[PDB]
Formats: sequence, C-alpha cells, structure tokens
Amino acid sequence: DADEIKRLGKRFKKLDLDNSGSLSVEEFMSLPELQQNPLVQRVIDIFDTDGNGEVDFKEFIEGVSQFSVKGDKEQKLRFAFRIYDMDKDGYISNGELFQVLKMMVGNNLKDTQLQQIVDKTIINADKDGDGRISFEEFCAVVGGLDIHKKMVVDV
Amino acid sequence: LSTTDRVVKAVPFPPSHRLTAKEVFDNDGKPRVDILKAHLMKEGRLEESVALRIITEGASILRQEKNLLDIDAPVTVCGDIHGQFFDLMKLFEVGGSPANTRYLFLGDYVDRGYFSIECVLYLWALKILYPKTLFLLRGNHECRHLTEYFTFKQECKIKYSERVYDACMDAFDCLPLAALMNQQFLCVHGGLSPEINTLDDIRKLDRFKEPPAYGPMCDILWSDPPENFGNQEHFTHNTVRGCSYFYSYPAVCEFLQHNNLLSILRAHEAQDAGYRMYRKSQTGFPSLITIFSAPNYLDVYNNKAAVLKYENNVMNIRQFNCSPHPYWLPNFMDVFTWSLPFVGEKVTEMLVNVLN
Ligand SMILES: [Ca+2]
Ligand SMILES: [Ca+2]
Ligand SMILES: [Ca+2]
Ligand SMILES: [Ca+2]
Repeated sequence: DADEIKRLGKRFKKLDLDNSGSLSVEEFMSLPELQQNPLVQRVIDIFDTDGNGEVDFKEFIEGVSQFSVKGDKEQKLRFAFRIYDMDKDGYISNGELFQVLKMMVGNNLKDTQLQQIVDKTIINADKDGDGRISFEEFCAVVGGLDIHKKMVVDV
Repeated sequence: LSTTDRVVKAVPFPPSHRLTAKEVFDNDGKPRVDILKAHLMKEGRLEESVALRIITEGASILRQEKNLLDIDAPVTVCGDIHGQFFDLMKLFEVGGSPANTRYLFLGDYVDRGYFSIECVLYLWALKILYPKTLFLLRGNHECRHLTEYFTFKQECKIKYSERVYDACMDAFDCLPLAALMNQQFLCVHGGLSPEINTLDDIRKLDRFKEPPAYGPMCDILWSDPPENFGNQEHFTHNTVRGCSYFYSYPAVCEFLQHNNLLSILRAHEAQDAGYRMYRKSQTGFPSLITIFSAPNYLDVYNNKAAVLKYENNVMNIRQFNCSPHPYWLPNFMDVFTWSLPFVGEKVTEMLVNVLN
C-alpha cells in the first residue's frame, strides 16, 4: 500500500541517524524509551538474519511483514517460536532455553530455581527424547490458549 | 558460565529413573520404605504401575477397616499435614519410628501443600506395611469439591496423571472417620454431629463416596467449636466455614455424659501454641482439647505444630516447628505457561514503541 511504503521510508530515514543505510543497536538506543528496554539487543539480533549486527531494509521489510493483519495464526505463532530459537535450528534446546529465560526474567528468579524449572519443563515436555522441543510439541502445549488474538499490529 | 552444565553443583540432581516393582516390593509384597523414603526425599518418582499398585492396596486396606477403629494405647495422634511432606518427616522424627510407634492422623494430607502426592504415597506405603500401627482418618479437604477447588488436581497432573488423582480420590473415600483410643477417647477431624447420638450411628454410615456439600458426612468433616467457645443453643450455624455448625459447651457435656466419654480431640484450625484447652467440664478435667499438627500453615502463619503421645496413662504434647522444603510456583504451573504471557506483553510493547 502506498501510504505504508511512504511510512516505512520515512521511519527508516528517521532512524538512520548517520545515514549509513542500516540501523545499528546504538541507533535504536538513541530513542529514549528504548534505552531502558532490556530486550532491544535480542530483537535486533533476531531481525539480523545475516548476523552483521544491523538491520538493512530487506530485513526491516521481512520483519514487519510478519505482523500484517493478513498474516495467519501460524505466522504469528512461528514468530513467537523464533523468539526463543536464537540459533534458528527449529528446536528449543536446553542451552538456549536457559539463555532466553535468563534474558527475560533477570533477577525475578534465582539461578537455582530457574535451572530447576528449565530441567523440569524439558523433561516433562520432551516426548521424542532428543532433549529439545519440536514444533509439534509446541502446538500440542499452546494451541488451545488463543494467544494469537493478541499479536496483532496496525501498520 | 556454561549454558548446559548445571550452575549450582552442590545441589544433587534428583534421579530421573522410575523405580520398578522388584526394587520397591520384596518377595512378599511389602514396601521397602527406607529406600522409598530416601527416593522420595530426593524428589524421586515411581513407575505409574507401582504408584497405582500402592494406591489401590492402601485403598483396599482402608476399605476393610471399621468406621471406628478399636486402638489400644500407647498411640501418637497427629493433626493436619496439608502436603507438608518434610514436616511429616519431622513429625515422624518427633513421634518415633512406625516400626515401634502407633500413629493416628486426623486428616488434611492434601490441599495447598505442594507435596500432597508424596504425602499420600508415603502414608499409603506405611499403612500397607504397618496396617495396625499407623492410622489415617479422613479430613474435610479429602474430597473432590475441595481438591478441584484447590491445587491437588494440578499437582497430580504435573507429577503423575489425572488417573492417579482419581485413584487418590477412591482411596480417600476409604479413609476411616474416627478412632477409639484406649477405649477412652473418640478422635475425629472435625467434631460432633446433630445426626450422631450413638456409636452405631457412626458404624451405619456409608462412607464410600465423595463427601456431600451438606449432611452428616460434611458436618463430621467440617464443624468447629466457636471461636468464643466456653465464654444456650446446642447447634448454631457455622458462619466461618459456610457449612455445618458450631457446637456449644452444654452440647459437649451432654455428649460426654450420654456416651461415657472423657474428652474430644479434633483439628482443622490453626492455633498460635499448637493446641487449645477450652472450658473444663462441670473434676478439673478440661472438657475439650484441640491439637494441631500443621506447622507454618499456608506458608505464612509461622505457627508451631504439635502431636499428642498418649502412653503410660500420660498425655504428653510434643510440639515441633516447620522444616524447609523445595519450591514450586503456585498451582504447579510450568515455566512456559507462566512466562509466555509476559514475553508476549513485553515484546508487543517494545514493537509498538519502536514502530510508533
Ligand atoms: Ca552504524
Ligand atoms: Ca551479532
Ligand atoms: Ca548448542
Ligand atoms: Ca536438553
């Protein structure tokens, strides 16, 4: 849509403070309400599909495209799935499950409690014995919660 | 720090292996309760078939007992446990090994303690192994209404299965209601009832069912003395519980005289000292004594527990404090169910602010 292309052009240009054509973490952090958000670097890293530390226009477009009103349930739940899967192999493993819980909870849990509940969730939810959570197990667990209704954004 | 190896190495990792029937039951079928106690103390689990065998054998034993057991002194009488397995362990430390100590429990094994299934499994193993020296009564929380209202069902579904829950409910239906101790004392969870005038009224009840929301089984499990007990109506509506009744001092004295009893013993309400002696009967002997064995009730009360060891014509109250236990999040929620709403909330907030 024309107004959408125009708005994405204007926002890209406004965020690219040094006019380098790519958005760095520092450039996002120039926004005051982002300076105290502890998950900025994780979202940027997820956007950075080529791992160069910045978000180019292609990455920006593909990222925004997953939040369109026309996107289906699977697209949203797969974005949420990709939030945990830092290494992008399609499975939540012990190490990355620990890392992601530690990023999200900070000091809200002690290391002992968090490690214990990570262990217990892995044990109770792993059904094929590979120590990680496949997409099938994920939908078996969360498919009935109707969380897809809240992950909607108006562009 | 490693992302795979365990952070707190001084904590031993609990065993995952499920014990088999040959490892837990000897050639004659008796539970090997020292191994089982060590394993459960390690948060170890059983094979499903072994849990079901223990539960159904214990249910069958309770099922074959009378409503009112005939139990000679000496005996140690114990009140509410409420899933405090490590406090049950302390209780057995204070009262003495079941190998040579008679025990009576007054109920509330389940409902808000986070080791209810471990309590059930251990007590059922002791009851199978010690059928005439360890005794378990039914409390008012031992029912479907409350276990579906409270957290016991979630605990069963997290650690075992809903089938294990149903097995627990059928075993609980078998729990005796009362004990006759040294042919002198009636021991119950709650107290007296308008519909019980003779011991035969207790013997004639049908107990093999979920406790109703009202009626004699409900009042037996739920009634309390008034908070102002001892300081003219025999039975008054119990406004604290929302069911059953308060009974008065004349009511108690009449019951004692008509049934040739010395005193009544019940539980269910926390007390700062672990016990309360109310107004004495018209001899110097207290007409009523309450004993309460659930320490730090609801994890916040900070109260002591006590048990009553009746032996050599001495009633020795032994109190004990609560003991540490491992942590569970409320209602046994797993970390995905717990954290995903917060993840979605904070990621959505971030995206909305970055974009708008
Ligand atoms: Ca830059
Ligand atoms: Ca990087
Ligand atoms: Ca790895
Ligand atoms: Ca693993």
